[PDB]
Amino acid sequence: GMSYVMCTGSFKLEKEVAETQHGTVLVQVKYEGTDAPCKIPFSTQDEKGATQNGRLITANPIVTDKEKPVNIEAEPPFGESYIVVGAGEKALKLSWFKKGSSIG
Repeated sequence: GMSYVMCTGSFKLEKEVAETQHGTVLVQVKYEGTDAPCKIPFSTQDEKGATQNGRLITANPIVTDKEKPVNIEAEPPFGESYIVVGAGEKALKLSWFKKGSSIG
């Protein structure tokens, strides 16, 4: 076990966001900062911004080597959201829309 900072640099989207069979998205990011190894900040934010719910499925997303892209799986909220990877301005913000509602 070890003690890491939250990544402070920029993330780029490495390829198109993919959508799984079960209401989640697969996002592959490339880190451009200089503090690896580091923990990837992750939040979901509002169609106007705000602190909207949602779920990070990936256990503990980490940049181990900045040259290696990282896969992250997330469950966005229903309706319009941003899936945000990184901290601050220059956070990677991914627009998303999820139709419907929970079943059952």
